[PDB]
Amino acid sequence: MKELIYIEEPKILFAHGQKCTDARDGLALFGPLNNLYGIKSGVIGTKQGLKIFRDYLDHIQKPIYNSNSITRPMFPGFEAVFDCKWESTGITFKEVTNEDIGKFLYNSSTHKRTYDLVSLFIDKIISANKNEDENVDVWFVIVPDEIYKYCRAQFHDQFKARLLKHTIPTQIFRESTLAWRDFKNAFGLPIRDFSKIEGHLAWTISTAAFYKAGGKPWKLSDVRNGVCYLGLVYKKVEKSKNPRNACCAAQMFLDNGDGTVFKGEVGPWYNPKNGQYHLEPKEAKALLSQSLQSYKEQIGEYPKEVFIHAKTRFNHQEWDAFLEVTPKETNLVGVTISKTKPLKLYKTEGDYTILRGNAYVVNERSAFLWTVGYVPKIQTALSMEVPNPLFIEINKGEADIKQVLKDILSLTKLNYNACIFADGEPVTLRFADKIGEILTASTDIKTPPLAFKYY
Amino acid sequence: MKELIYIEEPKILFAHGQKCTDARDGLALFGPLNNLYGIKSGVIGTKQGLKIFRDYLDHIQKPIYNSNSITRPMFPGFEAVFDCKWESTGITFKEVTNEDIGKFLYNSSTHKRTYDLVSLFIDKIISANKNEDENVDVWFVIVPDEIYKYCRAQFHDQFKARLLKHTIPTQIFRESTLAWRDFKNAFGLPIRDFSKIEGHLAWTISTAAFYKAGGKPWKLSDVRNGVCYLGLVYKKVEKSKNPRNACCAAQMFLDNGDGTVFKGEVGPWYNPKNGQYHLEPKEAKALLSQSLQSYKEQIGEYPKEVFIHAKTRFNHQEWDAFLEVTPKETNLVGVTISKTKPLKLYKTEGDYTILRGNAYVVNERSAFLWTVGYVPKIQTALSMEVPNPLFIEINKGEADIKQVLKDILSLTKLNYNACIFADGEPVTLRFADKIGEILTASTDIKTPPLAFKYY
Amino acid sequence: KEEIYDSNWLSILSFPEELRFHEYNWMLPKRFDVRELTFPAVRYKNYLCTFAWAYDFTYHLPKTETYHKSKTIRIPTEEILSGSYDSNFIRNAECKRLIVQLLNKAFELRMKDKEVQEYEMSNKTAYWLEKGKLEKDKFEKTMLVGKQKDKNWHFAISGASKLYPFPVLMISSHIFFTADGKKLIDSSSVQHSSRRRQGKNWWNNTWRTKLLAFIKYLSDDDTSFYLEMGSEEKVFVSNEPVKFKGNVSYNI
Amino acid sequence: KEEIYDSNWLSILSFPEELRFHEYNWMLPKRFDVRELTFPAVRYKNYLCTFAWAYDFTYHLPKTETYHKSKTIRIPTEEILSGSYDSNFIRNAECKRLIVQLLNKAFELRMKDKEVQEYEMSNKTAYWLEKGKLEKDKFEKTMLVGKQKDKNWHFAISGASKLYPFPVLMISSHIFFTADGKKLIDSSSVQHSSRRRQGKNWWNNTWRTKLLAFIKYLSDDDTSFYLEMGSEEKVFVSNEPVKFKGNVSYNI
RNA sequence: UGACGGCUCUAAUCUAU
DNA sequence: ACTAATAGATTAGAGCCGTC
RNA sequence: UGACGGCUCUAAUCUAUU
DNA sequence: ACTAATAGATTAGAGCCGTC
Repeated sequence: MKELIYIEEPKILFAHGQKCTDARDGLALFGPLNNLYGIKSGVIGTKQGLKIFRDYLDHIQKPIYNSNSITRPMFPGFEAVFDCKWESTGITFKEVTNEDIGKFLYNSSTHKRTYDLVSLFIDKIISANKNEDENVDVWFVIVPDEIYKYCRAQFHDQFKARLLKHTIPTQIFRESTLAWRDFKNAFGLPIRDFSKIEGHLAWTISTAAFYKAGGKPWKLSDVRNGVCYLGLVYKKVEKSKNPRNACCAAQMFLDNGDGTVFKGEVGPWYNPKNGQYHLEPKEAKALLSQSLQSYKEQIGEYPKEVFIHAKTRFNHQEWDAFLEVTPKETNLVGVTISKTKPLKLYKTEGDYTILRGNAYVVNERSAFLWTVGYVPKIQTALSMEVPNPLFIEINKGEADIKQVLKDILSLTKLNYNACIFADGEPVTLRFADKIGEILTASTDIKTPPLAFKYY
Repeated sequence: MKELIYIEEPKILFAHGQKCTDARDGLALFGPLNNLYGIKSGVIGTKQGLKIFRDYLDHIQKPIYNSNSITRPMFPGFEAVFDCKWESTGITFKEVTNEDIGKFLYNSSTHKRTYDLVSLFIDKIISANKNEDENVDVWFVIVPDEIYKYCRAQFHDQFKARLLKHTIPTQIFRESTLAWRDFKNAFGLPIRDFSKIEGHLAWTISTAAFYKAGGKPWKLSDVRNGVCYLGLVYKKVEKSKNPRNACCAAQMFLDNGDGTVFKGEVGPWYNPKNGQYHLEPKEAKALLSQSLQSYKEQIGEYPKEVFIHAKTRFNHQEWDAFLEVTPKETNLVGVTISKTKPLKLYKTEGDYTILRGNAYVVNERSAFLWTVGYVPKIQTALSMEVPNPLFIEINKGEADIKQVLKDILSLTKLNYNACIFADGEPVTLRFADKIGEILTASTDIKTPPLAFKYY
Repeated sequence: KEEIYDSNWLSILSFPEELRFHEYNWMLPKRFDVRELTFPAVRYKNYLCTFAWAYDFTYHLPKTETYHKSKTIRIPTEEILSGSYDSNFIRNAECKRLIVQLLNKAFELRMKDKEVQEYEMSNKTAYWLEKGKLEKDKFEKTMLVGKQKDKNWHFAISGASKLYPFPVLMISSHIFFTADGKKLIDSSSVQHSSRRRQGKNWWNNTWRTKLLAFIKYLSDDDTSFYLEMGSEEKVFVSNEPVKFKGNVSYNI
Repeated sequence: KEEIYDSNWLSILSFPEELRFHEYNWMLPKRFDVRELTFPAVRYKNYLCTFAWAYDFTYHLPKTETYHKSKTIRIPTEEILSGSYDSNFIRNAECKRLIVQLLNKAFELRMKDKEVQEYEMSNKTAYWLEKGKLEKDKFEKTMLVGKQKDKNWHFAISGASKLYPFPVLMISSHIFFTADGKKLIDSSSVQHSSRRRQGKNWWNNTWRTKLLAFIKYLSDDDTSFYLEMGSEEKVFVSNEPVKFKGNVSYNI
């Protein structure tokens, strides 16, 4: 009998001053906000690394019409939807033979072989970036199946961590992913078969690769001015360094004139040493005193109200430290996000589960919201089975729970890394997780870059 | 009665392999060797300084008529010539105020004030490179006239040395260079009057702005197979530290199966303390081996011939070191380029001076060569006054001197900083000069980017 | 466009009378265990909390017959329902924590009373059924146990008590498997692997109906059911979930 | 085709029989100077490199009358152009260095003997003619000294012996300015500025003819000019430049 | 530093007392 | 011991200019 | 690491009661 | 003092599948 308040879909803004609700269908008709001319890509891998990449990419410029769907049965060509030309021409290739990578494949020590695998990969990248007159835009690393099947800490985390000092955006693929037809499961069809979803599969590669190189594919439209979105995740470090050490990541959603700035403040804070996910007052002020200045040097003022996010609820110890370094016109407020309330909702008719966006409010402080479900714009469920509703409650300070719930929705819509209709969590935490994931792989990073293209 | 041998101008390649001895004309008729779509250009400078750049980026766009095509060729335009797009679209700006510049300009201590001004530009350029979602191919620095008029070490040398650690191509423009019409001498016409020459002044800037960001305009076709060339300059650093220190720099000019860009193995050796410009055997092995080693990664075998171009005369204590780190089938040669030989030929008939490509052979070891003056191909005088011939003497090693003079013309062919008919000093020496000066501005360089666009 | 909206929660439409604290001074040693007891009770300081009488625990603890009702502390549950308790002897958060301890403890005791066999998960206990208590392997025309490939699947529930929104029983439904009914497959990977394989062939309506079917068989009356934490007082929980109001239906 | 070329080099046709060394051992003064000597002689160690005899310098050096011809180490001039002579006393490279040293001293002596005013410099010393020495400063119907605005420019030449290709007089030409031809200006920057002012209207034909005219004035005979390296011995240097036969030509 | 000539003006080094 | 020795011969700096 | 779900399985912390 | 305590109530890893 308890009513559920429906939150209208967060509204994203496109180029030409044009405005569409969905992103990937909006990106099908209309294009990016910024024009990037071409993309001077680079490819590093084995001899077959090119052939899988050249055949795939040279197949990806044409319109690959996705088949047997109403959700997203199309892809209207790369350059047509992006107004940027980038193809097999301009592919700068560095060769990693099979022998040298093979000699690093059969090592027993996993720690050194993971570090050696990335060392040979990036040393070609670093040398090519510096000691080559031809300018690359972003690299596309290709590794074969046996590499991570045998050697794999995490190779992906180690790879991105070591390149942050040189600020060279990259991307990692595999023969299983691109040439899904090449490797075939001998006792059936290919394991990762995605032919039915192949058309909009290419949407994801075509989107992030755009973002890694000056890409501004879509922009938020419902962001109010003067509000700061500070997503604060708590990531742990365990391997080769002390387990009871917690770090932090910080995002931004400021608006300068027109335009949403989405640079991720890193300034990693290894101060928590007790294994608890809380910030000492010494560096607690360091969050805002660095973040607020970034607002000041970008806007020329201080925000009138800041929405700070966290996967873990705060305590009174932090809030006194947070507000004491803020003036009397920038009321702090602490929103905590929790994907741990396994509530489940059902409906009488239809094999379909519940639609997306219908939110239930518990009281003036707490509410439930469904980021995923039976999205109607695609006529199919975003999450096929019953999902977990997000439990968004306001912890410290005061704010209107109606708009906070809307703003959380106003964060899930964009995901430059994933060409999806809607994400299951606000990106001020999702991209916060990736920053913490990568910044923790290497331990000699100082003043790391803030742009998301490097992750 | 002394006979003057003549060597014809060396051939150069262009798009699809064109036969055009001239570079500017060759680029006008035929595009560069590779296409690069558009160039994403960022700008840093004074607020008003941007406006004069916004004036210039369209002046380049339209064709500019220099003079008679025989005298100075016409400029078709960046899109027409380079097959690349370069305009106000995509320009990224970073405001620099004037009040801080003035308060730095009003200090009697030049050393720290010069350090302060470049730092003012640097903190803008560094942060914009890392913490920004926009891909920038090359940045352009616009410096107010009052800076170098009253407060200049040297600003340009200090600027590139520090930016070198982060690998961003930068170009420096002065208000005087661009706003020549605006700035005017009150007692006459503008001091910077180049309206008659304005046609080509755009070209050299455009060619520079091409090579700064992935530029591969032309490649000499006369490069002998399986050979390499080394330049050498002995720069000096008097910037405090020890009372004297002689530096060094070098580049390779190897060849591949089809075309070969050239980079500079600098790896500076500040060891010389006595002030005599000579290389100790300890470092000489490192230079040649590294140049010899770097050839291996490109072709797989040692180069059949390596040429050591240098402004000074090799001492016998040094040339032993080079040979002993060299295989027994790749004979070394040592040539010296001297401008301190006061010889000047004249023509009894005709008011104009001698032409290019004519050499006087004093003996099989040493010869004279002219690279500057009134060329009959464009029937204009590069030097209005009488030229000074290049002195080439094979100080060490032995090879046919006709080949060296024939090859040394090919080095004179290209100077990517200024697209002219032919450089008056071989490319391996002038490019050695700047790379030496840039790295001597600061003594805190560990590994310098090996390419040229960063200088 | 509007939608009737049922959930996976389970409201507590009647809460027991009051919290009874036992002054069990020196009656119990430190080495004592209470998880074996058929009634939900945990120790706090020198006290024991429950909703039943002292002699209710004497069947398994004959020594405890000397306890007198004059040493009992009574705290009303509906006082904690509003979250209005404020005392230095025990905090409201401790009071709410104490209740959810009892309700979680009470649920399994009734669960082990019912002829539904259990399973040990990572952090909680599920309850799966077996062929033998069913008609035509179905309940209320809903397939409650099925046979797939060479194995058979079993519906299961995992309920926990929460107090923040309101007194409610919060169930979690998930599938478990056996080789021939009597014995399950003792490999976690394969048991999970088959779960996704059979789980991905299901939909929203069938997931809801099986969950509701298990409660209906678990229900003791048509309107609701009573959890028999004790033989005298009980926690009554509706057999129908906490319904909601969905004011938006599907659009085409 | 056929392009004749005239350089800025003057070959020497002839050299004397030998160069004379004077051993002033334990008999030269400690404050001995050789600059004031009217003949080109350079003193080093005990030897005195020159071409004149001992009695030639006795005019101001009566103490050199004790010198006797035995210690006159005469080195033939035939060895220099081939470098055959190799001695521990004087190295072969030193004979070339000694010869070029004394010739430049002989060169500056002859300019002082001529009525030509000097312009001293850090490395070299050009020689320029003052107006009114010859009519309208036009030698061989060729402009030599002119008056531009209030500034007057005088042709000047700097020469130094160079032997590496062959023994040749290797001369350079540059312009010098004054106020009225008698007072040098101390403004070197203006001197440079005026030099660039004068150079903005010159080309090859006026560059060579002006240099060619200047050496013609310095000629002692029709086809050469000597140097007073000795009271009876001289070096004859062609007043015409060495001709270059460039058989590759292009139109003017 | 737009760039590349040409000079100017300093300075130091090595080769011999 | 080198003290500077006065020149040849090399080399680099930093100025300034032009632009047939 | 294409990317998103979904559970399953482990691990830890603060709160009191021992 | 801390001792491991047994369920809370929070927390992150991490592997595993389906599916877009």
